[PDB]
Amino acid sequence: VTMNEFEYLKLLGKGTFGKVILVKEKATGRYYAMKILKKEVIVAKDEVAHTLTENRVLQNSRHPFLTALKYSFQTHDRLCFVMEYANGGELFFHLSRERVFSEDRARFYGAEIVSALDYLHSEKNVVYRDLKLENLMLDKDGHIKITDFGLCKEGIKDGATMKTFCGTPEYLAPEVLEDNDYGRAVDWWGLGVVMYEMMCGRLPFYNQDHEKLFELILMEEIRFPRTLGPEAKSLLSGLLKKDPKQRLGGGSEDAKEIMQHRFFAGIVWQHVYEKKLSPPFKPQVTSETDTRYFDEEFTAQRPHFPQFDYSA
Amino acid sequence: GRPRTTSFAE
Ligand SMILES: CCc1c[nH]c2ncnc(N3CC[C@](N)(CNC(=O)c4ccc(F)cc4F)C3)c12
Ligand SMILES: [Mn+2]
Repeated sequence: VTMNEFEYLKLLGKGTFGKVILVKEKATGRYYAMKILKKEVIVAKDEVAHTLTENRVLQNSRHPFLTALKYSFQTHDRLCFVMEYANGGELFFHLSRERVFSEDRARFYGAEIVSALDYLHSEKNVVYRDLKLENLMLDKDGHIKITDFGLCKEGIKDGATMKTFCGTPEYLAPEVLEDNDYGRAVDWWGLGVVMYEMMCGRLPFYNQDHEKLFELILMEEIRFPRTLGPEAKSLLSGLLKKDPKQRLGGGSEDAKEIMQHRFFAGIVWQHVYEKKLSPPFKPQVTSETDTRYFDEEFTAQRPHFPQFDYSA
Repeated sequence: GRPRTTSFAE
């Protein structure tokens, strides 16, 4: 497998380190998303260890709501990940248009996200660290796919701690902003911010300027719009506790504490995993090359890496 | 709708 094994069809995203393209594999007629990074750029921007981390996490993980990796391969100038294509686009795309999701619909995505993160933490010893609307896509049937594993921490067993200042500023957990060592409960802060955006239509702490935004995160309690039901409020309150020791999910039971919360009383977690629950929204695509759920700005448009290469 | 955010690592 090389660049010649594929046809390049549409640009889906492009973000400094490289690009994402909808491709078709010549041998099979199957469509994939190809993340194509320039080696030069990755090396120059210091993105090498993040690339290997994403490569290991993707190779090691198999879960219905995590993007599956088919191939990794390199050229002289490129590193390429060929991944399952999520034809439904980013949650960021949908919520930008719809403003808010109903509690039921936010619940469905929350449960799938919880199922994936419980898997990462408990089976794989990985903390994801960058949960956000942009890294949450919908597949052709309407199920969540988590994308973009470059910021993961690996080898994190139970409550063990980490130190890297990383993530996305609007989603950073207070213990991270405190410059404290922190554990996998940061993932449940991220879930809380995502759940908050879905049900409330805005970030719970907001300033365009990252540093003013950091002051709100550390100081202010979240506001609760009067339309939020009591189980929703309790869940958001719990996941956005600023002390991770008091956070929902912040103890030894990790995701099992969130799964038991009354906001999720309707949900049968084994059926979430088995994909037996009807998605609230099915992407209405005509074709497979139909990129209606991707932004028009896009779709209209040197070392050897030892043992990078992979096939599933 | 908020602007797209950017991931980072220090
Ligand atoms: C690459 C993640 C991915 C797996 N499966 C996909 N199916 C469709 N689109 C995907 N996209 C489109 C844009 C994306 N939603 C977010 N990531 C990026 O935009 C991105 C990240 C790093 C980079 F170098 C360039 C980028 F465009 C990924 C996927
Ligand atoms: Mn920003």
